[PDB]
Amino acid sequence: DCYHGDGQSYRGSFSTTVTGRTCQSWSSMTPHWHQRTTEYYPNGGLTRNYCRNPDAEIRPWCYTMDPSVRWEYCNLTQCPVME
Repeated sequence: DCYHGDGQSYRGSFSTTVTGRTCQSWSSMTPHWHQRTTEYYPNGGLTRNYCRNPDAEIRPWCYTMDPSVRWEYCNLTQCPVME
């Protein structure tokens, strides 16, 4: 799977970080409390624990299930140019 540009439009199901950690559910406040929820980002597609870029980051990211690592970029690369 892959994303385009900075990934704001990414709506795939990838959920693993660049270090192999699993993404935290956007509706959960554990292990990390945050405000990136569907209520505050109704158009961000914050579903399950899927990698997303609801803000203005460089690529899709997610809070992680490791209490010691709050958030990380996901292990996704940009889609190649359509030939």
